[PDB]
Amino acid sequence: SNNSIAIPTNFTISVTTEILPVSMTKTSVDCTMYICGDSTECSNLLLQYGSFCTQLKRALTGIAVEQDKNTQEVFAQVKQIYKTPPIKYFGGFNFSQI
Amino acid sequence: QSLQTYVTQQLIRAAEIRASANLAATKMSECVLGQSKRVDFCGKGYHLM
Amino acid sequence: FNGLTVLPPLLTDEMIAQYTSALLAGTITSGWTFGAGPALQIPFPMQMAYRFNGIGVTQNVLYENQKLIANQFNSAIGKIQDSLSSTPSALGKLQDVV
Amino acid sequence: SNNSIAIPTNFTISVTTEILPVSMTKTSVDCTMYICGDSTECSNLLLQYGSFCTQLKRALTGIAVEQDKNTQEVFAQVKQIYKTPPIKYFGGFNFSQILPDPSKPSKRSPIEDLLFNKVTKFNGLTVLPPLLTDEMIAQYTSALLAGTITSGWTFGAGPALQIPFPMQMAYRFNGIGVTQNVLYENQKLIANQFNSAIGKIQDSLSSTPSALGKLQDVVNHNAQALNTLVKQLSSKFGAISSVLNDILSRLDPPEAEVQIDRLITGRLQSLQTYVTQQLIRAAEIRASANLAATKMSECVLGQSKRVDFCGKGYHLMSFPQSAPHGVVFLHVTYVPAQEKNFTTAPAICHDGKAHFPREGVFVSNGTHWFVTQRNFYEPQIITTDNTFVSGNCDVVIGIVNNTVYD
Amino acid sequence: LPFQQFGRDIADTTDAVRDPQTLEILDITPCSFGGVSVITPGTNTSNQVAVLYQGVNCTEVSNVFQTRAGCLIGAEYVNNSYECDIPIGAGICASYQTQSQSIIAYTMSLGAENSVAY
Ligand SMILES: *[C@@H]1O[C@H](CO)[C@@H](O)[C@H](O)[C@H]1NC(C)=O
Ligand SMILES: *[C@@H]1O[C@H](CO)[C@@H](O)[C@H](O)[C@H]1NC(C)=O
Ligand SMILES: *[C@@H]1O[C@H](CO)[C@@H](O)[C@H](O)[C@H]1NC(C)=O
Ligand SMILES: *[C@@H]1O[C@H](CO)[C@@H](O)[C@H](O)[C@H]1NC(C)=O
Ligand SMILES: *[C@@H]1O[C@H](CO)[C@@H](O)[C@H](O)[C@H]1NC(C)=O
Ligand SMILES: *[C@@H]1O[C@H](CO)[C@@H](O)[C@H](O)[C@H]1NC(C)=O
Ligand SMILES: *[C@@H]1O[C@H](CO)[C@@H](O)[C@H](O)[C@H]1NC(C)=O
Ligand SMILES: *[C@@H]1O[C@H](CO)[C@@H](O)[C@H](O)[C@H]1NC(C)=O
Ligand SMILES: *[C@@H]1O[C@H](CO)[C@@H](O)[C@H](O)[C@H]1NC(C)=O
Ligand SMILES: *[C@@H]1O[C@H](CO)[C@@H](O)[C@H](O)[C@H]1NC(C)=O
Ligand SMILES: *[C@@H]1O[C@H](CO)[C@@H](O)[C@H](O)[C@H]1NC(C)=O
Ligand SMILES: *[C@@H]1O[C@H](CO)[C@@H](O)[C@H](O)[C@H]1NC(C)=O
Repeated sequence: SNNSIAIPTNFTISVTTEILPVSMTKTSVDCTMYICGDSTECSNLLLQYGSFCTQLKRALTGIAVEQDKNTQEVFAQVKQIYKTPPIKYFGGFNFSQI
Repeated sequence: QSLQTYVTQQLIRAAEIRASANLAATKMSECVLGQSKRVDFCGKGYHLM
Repeated sequence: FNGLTVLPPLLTDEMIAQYTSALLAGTITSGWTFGAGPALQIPFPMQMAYRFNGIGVTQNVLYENQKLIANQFNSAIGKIQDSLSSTPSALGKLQDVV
Repeated sequence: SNNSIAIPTNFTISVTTEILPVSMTKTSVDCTMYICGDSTECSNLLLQYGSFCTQLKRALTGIAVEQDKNTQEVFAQVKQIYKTPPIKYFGGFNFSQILPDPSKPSKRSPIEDLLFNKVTKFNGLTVLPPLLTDEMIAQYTSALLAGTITSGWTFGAGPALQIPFPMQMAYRFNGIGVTQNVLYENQKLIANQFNSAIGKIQDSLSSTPSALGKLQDVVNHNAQALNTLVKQLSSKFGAISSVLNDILSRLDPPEAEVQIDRLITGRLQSLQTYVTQQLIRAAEIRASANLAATKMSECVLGQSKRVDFCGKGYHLMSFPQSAPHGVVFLHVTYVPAQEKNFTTAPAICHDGKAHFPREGVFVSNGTHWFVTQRNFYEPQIITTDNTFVSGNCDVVIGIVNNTVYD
Repeated sequence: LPFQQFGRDIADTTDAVRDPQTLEILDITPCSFGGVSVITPGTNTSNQVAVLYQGVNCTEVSNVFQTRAGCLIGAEYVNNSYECDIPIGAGICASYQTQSQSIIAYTMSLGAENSVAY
């Protein structure tokens, strides 16, 4: 209505949870080992095939450095390692769970 | 062909993980290191901590 | 084990835990000051008062109701652990990545 | 401790550098020239093969238009070209390092010249020039800088409203929670700090080449992809020879068909891999360019309250600079310094009433209680002008006794 | 060196050849190749088209104009600057302008000049 308002008279302190992925597993593949391993003439003919091994290795290395950079960006915000005081009293707030 | 398909799928998933990690870094900077005025960015309700 | 290897992450779980502890200690003891410069010590009730003032509620509201807000926060934090434990789907994103 | 606070007594104006890629090299390929050269029979066999050429051409053209759109989104925020007044006085603030230099024909700032100096085939591969030249991007940057210097954040939200620079920085201080009297008292010191930081930025960029590593990484990745394609053009893929003229001058048609099929399959696979990698890199470049556009809107065209989004510390200003295939942001922030210990109380008990500060904190030097603003130590006598009662004395925890002057 | 006959570049392509009968070195350069872009308005508006030969010196291929993108034929360069209609190349855009209804090429205008009284 054009004359009425609703005003809160109390409050609730609500804690919610948000889960976010940051990094994934860093994997490396040996193209020669996967395709044929110890088969020498297979390795020779794979060499004749092209230079796909180098590109695959570059892509995986980039992914690995990417994951390390992801973790660093998320968690290395602070430059100093802050330590909580020995007496854990914060005006009745209980942080022992965190 | 199998290994190329694996690497391409890994690249796509790595892009998804970069998106998630950038979001996590922004939320660490804006929800943890300060109080955020953005609605629904730092939880539901008026963000305190 | 036929050419595929997993490279360990650069930061260990202990190091990420130390980063998290540093962030928590900074937030509890300094407010938002440590993210913009030197860590400026401040009592936690005053930090909560200024955070209340940030969302448009005067600090008298916090100071009058310090015990109630502390109890609500402690109850919510305690319930977070049970909510995480009871529902395995809460951590579904990390498990999906794995 | 539950009684002590730390209040800054000084500050530093800091300028930090953020380098963001915006666009990458626009490349076009001709499927027929790459796969078959001028061999007509190879062209006919490729026509019989399928319709991948049009799809690859569509993907590459999409990437090119994508790059042009990225540059337009980042740098075309303004609709008018703003010129700084001929007399370059802004209350002691020196923007010569940031503003374009008339002497150089390129009309680029010295920092832009440093950036351009630091970060610096015919088998069917072509490189298309960007729609906007380096001079045009420099003119966008100059217009943004002139608008920010002369009008503040007004030109981004409407007509450009002129304002003296000290008043603009005073309102920015008021935005970060510091009263304008601080700037009006310490104008010379703040201008000197800003000038020193701007002067140090150029030396910092010159000393560490890793600062511009992202743009050079983009260039290197594009070059590596093109070189890999050209090298794959010299593979055999099972064929006896890697030259179509050789396979046509040595063999009859029907038996040369199998070798030319092998060459076509290998080269199609190589070119498709190149296109897929280009698409993924283009996605990364879109992400970076959207981030750069958001920073230009929020850091340069206004004051951002988001923490760590525009530099480290309380954000005051941001200045853009064009770099080859990217942007550089000079974030000017306020870093408190020279902190001091003080004893603080939530409230002051006077006449049986609790008193709270309207803005600021209660600070004791041991003997007397004052009220200060939060981010800077300016003690003032606790009066009813800067306090409100709203309560009773017994309920508040930690209240202290003192007199509130009328 | 007096013993080798072929020369190759980083791309493993034949770049130089020693002539058999007379002993001199000849540099081989692939004769001009490029792409062709057709610049047109809507077919309903008109059927006039301009042709941009990309990366080609305009000798190898109001009539002709030399853009850093390539050689543009069918477009008249005008020293007036307008807002970009359809992109051509490094700062040059084409449009269908009456002013003489034809396709004109021009350096694009970034925006209206404005000098705020500071
Ligand atoms: C609200 O709007 C109605 C419209 O019919 C009007 O009759 C009424 O007077 C308005 N009330 C107030 C308090 O303005
Ligand atoms: C607010 O809710 C709490 C929880 O039940 C209660 O203890 C308190 O009295 C309420 N406050 C008011 C003003 O009703
Ligand atoms: C809460 O605080 C009390 C007193 O310090 C402590 O014993 C307890 O472990 C804390 N946490 C929980 C989960 O109750
Ligand atoms: C402050 O903390 C100390 C911890 O030793 C405690 O003894 C004291 O009662 C506290 N003062 C308060 C809560 O006002
Ligand atoms: C603040 O710092 C500057 C430079 O560090 C110094 O010149 C000035 O005296 C300082 N001001 C105070 C009040 O200490
Ligand atoms: C500061 O400005 C003056 C003129 O306004 C100029 O001569 C000087 O070079 C500037 N400082 C720097 C470091 O360029
Ligand atoms: C405040 O006092 C504590 C305790 O003596 C000390 O550790 C800290 O360095 C002091 N801080 C300042 C800014 O004086
Ligand atoms: C506190 O400030 C008052 C007012 O300036 C002054 O009279 C008093 O001596 C100061 N006390 C100390 C210990 O500095
Ligand atoms: C100061 O205020 C407190 C309230 O917490 C009161 O108990 C004390 O008696 C007061 N001191 C006086 C009136 O001298
Ligand atoms: C025949 O061979 C000799 C080899 O030295 C060469 O000099 C000469 O020019 C050749 N003949 C002609 C007509 O070119
Ligand atoms: C290439 O084009 C330019 C355009 O200015 C011209 O000067 C040059 O002579 C041309 N080169 C040739 C004809 O190969
Ligand atoms: C237009 O610009 C060209 C290139 O600078 C110049 O040659 C020509 O004379 C100009 N036409 C004018 C100024 O009318």
